[PDB]
Amino acid sequence: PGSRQIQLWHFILELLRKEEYQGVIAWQGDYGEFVIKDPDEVARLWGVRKCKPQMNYDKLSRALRYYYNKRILHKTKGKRFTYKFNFN
DNA sequence: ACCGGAAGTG
DNA sequence: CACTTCCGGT
Repeated sequence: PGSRQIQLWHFILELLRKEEYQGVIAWQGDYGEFVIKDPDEVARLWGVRKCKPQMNYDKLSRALRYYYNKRILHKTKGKRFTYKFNFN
């Protein structure tokens, strides 16, 4: 059709614009910054969505680190599980 | 917890 | 490609 596979940063935003996932992941601090409150839950869902049952935060976080070079994401240093989108 | 290299997947 | 898997560092 024109369908690519579901990107992880698509999937993070999908969750982050839904109040029914605030317990798991939410916006915090500055503009574009977010926090994972339940790292193991996020990964489980990202495993469910990609039919990859052995997914976990170690593997998911690697995925996120590959976004640093690509200028989609980066880390907020000091704050745990706190990344921030590159909207500039 | 967080990093990044390296090989593997489809 | 866009991750997944694995794992040796700080």
